[PDB]
Amino acid sequence: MLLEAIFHEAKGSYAYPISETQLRVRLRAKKGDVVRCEVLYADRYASPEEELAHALAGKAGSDERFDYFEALLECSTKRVKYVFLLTGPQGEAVYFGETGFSAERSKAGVFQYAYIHRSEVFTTPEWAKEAVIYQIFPERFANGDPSNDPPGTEQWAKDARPRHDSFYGGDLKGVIDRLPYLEELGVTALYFTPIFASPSHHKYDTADYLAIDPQFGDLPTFRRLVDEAHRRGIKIILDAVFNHAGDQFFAFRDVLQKGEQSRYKDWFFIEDFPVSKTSRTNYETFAVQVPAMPKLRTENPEVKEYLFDVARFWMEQGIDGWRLDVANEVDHAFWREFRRLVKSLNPDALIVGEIWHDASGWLMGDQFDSVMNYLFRESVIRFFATGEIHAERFDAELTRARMLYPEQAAQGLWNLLDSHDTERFLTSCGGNEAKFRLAVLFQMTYLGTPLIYYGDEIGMAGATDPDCKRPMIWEEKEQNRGLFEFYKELIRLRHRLASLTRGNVRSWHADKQANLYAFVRTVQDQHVGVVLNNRGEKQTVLLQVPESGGKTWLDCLTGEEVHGKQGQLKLTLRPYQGMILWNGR
Amino acid sequence: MLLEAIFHEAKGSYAYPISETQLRVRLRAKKGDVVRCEVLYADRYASPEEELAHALAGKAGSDERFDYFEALLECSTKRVKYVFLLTGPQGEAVYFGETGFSAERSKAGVFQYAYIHRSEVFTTPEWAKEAVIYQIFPERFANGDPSNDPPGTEQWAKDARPRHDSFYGGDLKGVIDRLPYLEELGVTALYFTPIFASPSHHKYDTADYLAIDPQFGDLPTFRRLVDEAHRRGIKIILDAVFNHAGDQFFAFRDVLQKGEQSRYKDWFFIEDFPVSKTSRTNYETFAVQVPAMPKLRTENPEVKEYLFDVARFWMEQGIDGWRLDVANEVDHAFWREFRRLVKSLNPDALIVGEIWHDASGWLMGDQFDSVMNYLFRESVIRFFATGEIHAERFDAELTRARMLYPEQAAQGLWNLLDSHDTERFLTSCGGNEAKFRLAVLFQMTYLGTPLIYYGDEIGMAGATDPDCKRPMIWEEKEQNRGLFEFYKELIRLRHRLASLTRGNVRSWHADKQANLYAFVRTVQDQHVGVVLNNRGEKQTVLLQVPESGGKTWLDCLTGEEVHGKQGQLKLTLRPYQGMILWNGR
Ligand SMILES: [Ca+2]
Ligand SMILES: [Ca+2]
Repeated sequence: MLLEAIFHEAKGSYAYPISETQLRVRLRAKKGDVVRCEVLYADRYASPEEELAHALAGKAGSDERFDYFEALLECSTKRVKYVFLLTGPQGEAVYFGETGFSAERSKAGVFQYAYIHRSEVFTTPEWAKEAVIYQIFPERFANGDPSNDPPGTEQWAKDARPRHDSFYGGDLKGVIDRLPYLEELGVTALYFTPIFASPSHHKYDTADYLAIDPQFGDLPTFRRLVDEAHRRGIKIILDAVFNHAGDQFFAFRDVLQKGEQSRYKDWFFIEDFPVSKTSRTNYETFAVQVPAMPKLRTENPEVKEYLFDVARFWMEQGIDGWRLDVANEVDHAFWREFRRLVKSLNPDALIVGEIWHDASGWLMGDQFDSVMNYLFRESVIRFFATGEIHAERFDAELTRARMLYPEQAAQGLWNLLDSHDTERFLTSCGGNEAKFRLAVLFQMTYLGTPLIYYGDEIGMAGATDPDCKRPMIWEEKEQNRGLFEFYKELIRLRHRLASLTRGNVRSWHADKQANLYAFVRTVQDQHVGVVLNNRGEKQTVLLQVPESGGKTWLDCLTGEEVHGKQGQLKLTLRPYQGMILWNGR
Repeated sequence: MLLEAIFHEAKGSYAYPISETQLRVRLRAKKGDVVRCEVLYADRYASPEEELAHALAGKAGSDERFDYFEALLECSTKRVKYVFLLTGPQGEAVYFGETGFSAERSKAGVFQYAYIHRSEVFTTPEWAKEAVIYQIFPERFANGDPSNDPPGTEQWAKDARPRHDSFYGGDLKGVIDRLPYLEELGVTALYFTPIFASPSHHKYDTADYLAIDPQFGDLPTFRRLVDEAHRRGIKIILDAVFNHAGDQFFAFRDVLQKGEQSRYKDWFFIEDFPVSKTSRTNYETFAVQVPAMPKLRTENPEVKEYLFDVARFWMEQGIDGWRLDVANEVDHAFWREFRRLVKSLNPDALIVGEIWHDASGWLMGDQFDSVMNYLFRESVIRFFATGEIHAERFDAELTRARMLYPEQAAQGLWNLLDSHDTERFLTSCGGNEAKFRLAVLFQMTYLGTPLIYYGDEIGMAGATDPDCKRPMIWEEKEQNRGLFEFYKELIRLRHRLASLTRGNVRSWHADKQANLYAFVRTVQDQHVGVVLNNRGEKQTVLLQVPESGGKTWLDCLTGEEVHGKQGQLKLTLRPYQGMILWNGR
């Protein structure tokens, strides 16, 4: 077979513990190029003469080019060596080891997992596992306190069309006054973009990390929100921008004054002195030449201790987690220590970085708990919105990413359909609710934490930034209640069905022609099949269904009881209709 | 080409900064599949309408199945986003990026390397970059103080055939007296095995990590050795065990004598009581059924602190490095923190662990500086000793292991030929000095830190443990001064030719027939073509040498002056003769 395509590494996303005594091993190989992959393992210090323990690695799923096999090494010694046995199509065999490939087991070698220390087991907040985050763009959510509105605030209307310099008054107070709504919907957590003291409209150039920006509120009001939120079963998540600071930050303001005389010169990245200039800057900033944003030297202990203090403060205020802004741009050590600090104060405080590329490095279990799933979104966009890729590609894209990181991460990844940095998904769907809906039914049933962008629940609309930041629609006569209900129910099902939150995924059906995709969520003896007919015509399809997994499901959405007849299950989906079948166990 | 063979990642040994503004990148492929590999890159925040820089990745080498390309990226902004351009035999142009492979650059996405932090540039001590260690098993090296000689010691004779529990009285005072010997040899640091107070013949079950064993010496005696060695250009590298303790350790005692009533019960891995018995373990130990070695719970903040205290002390005595056994069976967080500590007391403290399998997760730069290059020994122990493998294979086994880690790690790897655990290399050669020499020659010109086992520099032969620990031959008469002066001259050269210590490695010639392997060490403009003639015959091979690298070389071993013609170099080598050609630059 093709051995230069087979891959595995006794670490990272291919080898990791799930329990102190259980190791997860994965193997990659060319699609179809392999048919049977078994794992022969035994304690590292065991006699070579002894018999190795066998382990079967099922095909966890495949993508555009690879097949993925996954097993589960049961280890009592907490230490284990293991070699693969790969059987191909024609029936040929080969051993895969650290040493290399060989027909003989000996010359194959053997991979090794040093030791499984409980402290290196990827562990995340249990609640986070089954939760629904809701992104709040404060400025445009709800204006509850007029007295704190910035000068020149445009009236709050539905037919308003926002501009980079527009303002509507959105503030914390408002968030509270609306909690009942947020609760009704079922969100269990709120994600707040930057709400710290800042002079700009974007508030990404922090001025005071220890104070809530005026237009939004104050410590008293925040504490209140937190509590009023907490009692209503909603958690708070604050956006931390530790990478760069604002050109007003006390520490940076001094540098701009005392120059090299300030005990803060090495808190930032400066070169040619003195420190100032028009549109030119001798100090490093966020992105390319952004004066109002001096990169913070998170490597310097001082610069670390401050940020950490900032964490402590707000930690005490009662928040439930952090959303790292531009995290991949800050030394890993900072992050490693940040987690530790955050976790000692609150073991359930979630930590979510924002990287726009293979986040594997921060997702080993010692840094962040998860990252925004830009990939999930892209796949979503091109499959339900633009129709650029067909169900087969959609399956591959989805499958490739799942394998990218350890399950622990995989399962926590924040799946958004959009953001303040992108156009509304409805708009992406060219105004077609049907598509929109199906997309939601998928986000709401797929692997990974659901993130709803404020508005989308009642069908708001809008082009790219800042058109995606229109003010929240509050008039019932002007809201999409039918949608709101659709969400409510999906959100509920996600709580009633455990498979959907704590279950794995495995592709069920894919048709590039019919353009229909289906996956299954499995946990213990349960089971939940999701069928999606991504088309504008009525279609019927036959899906493989062995009695071992049951022969009668229930469309949790319509109540229709579908019955299976000899491994097959006939299904007739309406345009852009989605089915959520529950086996019963 | 087989795209499922190509592999790369923006981390580990495939993406790492050699400096704060330079990112080394490595690409893997099927041997032969790729012919040309170029890297297109620009700042992470660069504009798409902007131009892309270029970097020609040259075939850094090639093992049994893969081809490895390498390219150094110059990033001033410290933010790089790149994409590969591969080209196969048929000139097919395919780009490789984070998204995947495509004949369209854009459609191929692009790899990204977040940010280059100076604190994350694998940094090792300068002195270690060109040192030559000398393993000392204090028991059988020099007995300078008989006042410590344990009752039952034997006679120091050339014919002494040690036994599994023999005694020779060797101690530290002997290491001091005999220093003029080492200095002469040319060594630059000594590596001792466990020398901490312990009740055993191997002392791997430490009793007091705070004092020398009674039979070896004491604090005063130790210091004296340190200062004396230091004023001779020799450094001290102690071997400490932090994975487990001895059964007599002050803490474990309390436990084996106060069940769960022990204020140290969480300092070990205990399942139940009674605490112990012969042939019974109620606690975890190194390997299986080894009561003497009770694993330490390095995860415990207290157990960690103590070990650190042990470090601190011995580091204040003036040591310069640590050699850690079973380093892989102790959590990362420990090592990360241990490195940070040590480095704060002495920026030039070397930290080397012992891992008998891929050690990448420990050689990222935040933990160990290097490991014992066991891959090297095996490849050497078969090419010059037994002859199980031919030159081609050799070349491969090297080129492979080499690529395991980043360049800063591969470069400090301790290349041993034998050790206190194996048989002496001469004995692996069946007493054949001819072969041995070449080996030494290679081991002394190849990439990585040369480690010399006590005695092997004068011929000292011997079978596997405990026959590898024969009493050091001190009677000049009964010594192979011929080898001694051979070793010495080699050391001198490696200290004169930058390339040999701080240079990269690339194969020059590898012929399965003649069985002649020749490699080249390089730095800036210097070159050291080393040619190895591994055959009992006087073979003559041709070497490809473009007039760019030079036209005239010099064999530093003999002084002969060879010349290249029209990009061709004819050399006549003798049976097992080593040549070290310097391009005179
Ligand atoms: Ca307001
Ligand atoms: Ca003695």
